[PDB]
Amino acid sequence: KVKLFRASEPILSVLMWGVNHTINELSNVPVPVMLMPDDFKAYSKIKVDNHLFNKENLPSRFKFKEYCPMVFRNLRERFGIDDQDYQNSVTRSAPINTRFLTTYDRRFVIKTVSSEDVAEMHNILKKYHQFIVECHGNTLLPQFLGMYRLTVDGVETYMVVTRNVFSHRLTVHRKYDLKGSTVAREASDKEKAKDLPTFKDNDFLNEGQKLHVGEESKKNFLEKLKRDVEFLAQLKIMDYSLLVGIHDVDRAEQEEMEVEERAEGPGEFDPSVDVYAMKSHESSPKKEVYFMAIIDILTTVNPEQYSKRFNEFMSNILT
Amino acid sequence: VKLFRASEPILSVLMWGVNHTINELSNVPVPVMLMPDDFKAYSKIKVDNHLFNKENLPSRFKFKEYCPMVFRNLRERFGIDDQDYQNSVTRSAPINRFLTTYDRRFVIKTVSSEDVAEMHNILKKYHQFIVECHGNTLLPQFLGMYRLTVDGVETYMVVTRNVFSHRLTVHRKYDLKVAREASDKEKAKDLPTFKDNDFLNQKLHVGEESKKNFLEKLKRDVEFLAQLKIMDYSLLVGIHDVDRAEQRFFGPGEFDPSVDVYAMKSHESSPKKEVYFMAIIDILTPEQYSKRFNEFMSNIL
Ligand SMILES: Nc1ncnc2c1ncn2[C@@H]1O[C@H](COP(=O)(O)OP(=O)(O)NP(=O)(O)O)[C@@H](O)[C@H]1O
Repeated sequence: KVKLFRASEPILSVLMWGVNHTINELSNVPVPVMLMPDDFKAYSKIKVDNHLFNKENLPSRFKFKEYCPMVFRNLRERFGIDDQDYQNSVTRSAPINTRFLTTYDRRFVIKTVSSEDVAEMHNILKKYHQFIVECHGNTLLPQFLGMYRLTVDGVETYMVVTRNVFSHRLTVHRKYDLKGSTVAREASDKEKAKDLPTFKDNDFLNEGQKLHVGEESKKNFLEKLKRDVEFLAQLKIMDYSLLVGIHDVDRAEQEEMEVEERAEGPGEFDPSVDVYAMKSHESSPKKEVYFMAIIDILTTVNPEQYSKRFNEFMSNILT
Repeated sequence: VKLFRASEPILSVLMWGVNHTINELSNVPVPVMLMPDDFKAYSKIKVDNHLFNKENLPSRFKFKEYCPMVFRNLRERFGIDDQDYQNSVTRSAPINRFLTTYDRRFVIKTVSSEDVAEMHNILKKYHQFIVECHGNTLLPQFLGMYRLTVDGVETYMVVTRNVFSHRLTVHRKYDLKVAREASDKEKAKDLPTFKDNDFLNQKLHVGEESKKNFLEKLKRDVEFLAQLKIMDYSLLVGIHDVDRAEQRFFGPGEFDPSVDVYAMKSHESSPKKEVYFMAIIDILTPEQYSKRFNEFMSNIL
């Protein structure tokens, strides 16, 4: 049952160590009836200075800092995530990939951020938590599960953990980053020649792509979108995108059969897990699954105007 | 949930620290052998919490464990499971600097910085002695050694196995090592610590059988100690009186010899039915004291 924290780079193993440590300590801390103001200004810090001990995978010397752990544990709770599960998917095997990682099981995403981002998080955290609670966790917004600072070789590195917009099991065959903004966003020649290019607004437009999801899902989604984007506007926030992943069910059935031949449900998902996933309309051309969420909310137009244009472009995304 | 509630914050840090280091060790593989770096090694962690988890721990403190691999191995060679050790330190606060765990299994002794230096000077030879005697000794069993920093002051502690039983009440105590005895001011205490001249003037008979094993062990121990130029140590004797204890259920004079490692049953030819505990203590602060000590303690049984 041991945990070597073996990882490709020393700061990944420090990440694993720190998530493991803080989740254990938290397991020793009772679960409060309510959050109090200073939970939003709180942190935990540890400094480790080992010597000739346990240095197969961890560095002898490192620091780990968790921000407002009572508040992020609460957020995890409101997002339907068990702390044991979170810990396990960070620490049971190395995350794989400023920098962008995924837990080995693709449940969670770990993004390196800047000092300034950490500041943005602190000043919006109370209002964001209040938002999450009055919308019961039903939001296209990023679900923030934890925020850390690692110190390795005297270098500080800030990280935010977030739920994967995409499914942990269904393959993403196409993806767009949409802002709806006035001036042209097409994907690059370098990006378009990549394996899974992140396409942009005008790519989506000039592909003629529509997204048929049918009425009840369309309404749920658009209502989430209105509430979220007005929340962001009132926080005076701009330049966020909607991330759109497309999964082709037929294509994945063929991919799976090809790997299973080389060994010599289908297009169905757990909405409790793949929380941004929607199946295509019962009368849709190709059986598809989409994943749509807002991203990059940390860091001509004003934020109210950003809200308006974003909501219009995303509502016309889908029939 | 393991709230580290304790009389002093230093005991809260000790509980937190043992918990933390044993859990971390459960993630460190048991090596095929100890290596020389293990005898020069330590772990250190500094905690700085701001408005978080302040309910029983200090927000700021430090914890250092000397030579964790060596002491985990000694724990194994003394037949002590790490989870059990952890449980005896962490599950409830130790109690009365000299403490025992709440279950009285282990003693926690506050210790000088020079003692820590003497421990690092004797530890490697002491480990190989524990090896060569397959862990049956009367020497103190060192289970772990820690430096705690709370409120800016350092505090060094050694954890050792209790000489007395963790269940059976001990009635008479003797600290036997120039004549010394107990003092009228110490005499007005609950369980007196009596010395060797008080004893000589607590009549111990264990039979012809156990005496042989016991004194083979003692001679081996104090020969090694003399070879270490260690002197001025004690043999600690405790006497539990069954009939007095009388005046589902454990039995009177009932003990687990795997737990109460030093216990020793009465002989028949003994005026009262007792159980006695014996072990060498206080070896951290010459040959003449090897010979005189051996002679005395054997003519005590
Ligand atoms: N070189 C350093 N060594 C030690 N601590 C440091 C160092 N640099 C920064 N810190 C601390 O680490 C914090 C984290 O960085 P920062 O991104 O500014 O957080 P913050 O937004 O100012 N926190 P908050 O006031 O709750 O919003 C800094 O504010 C300092 O408290």
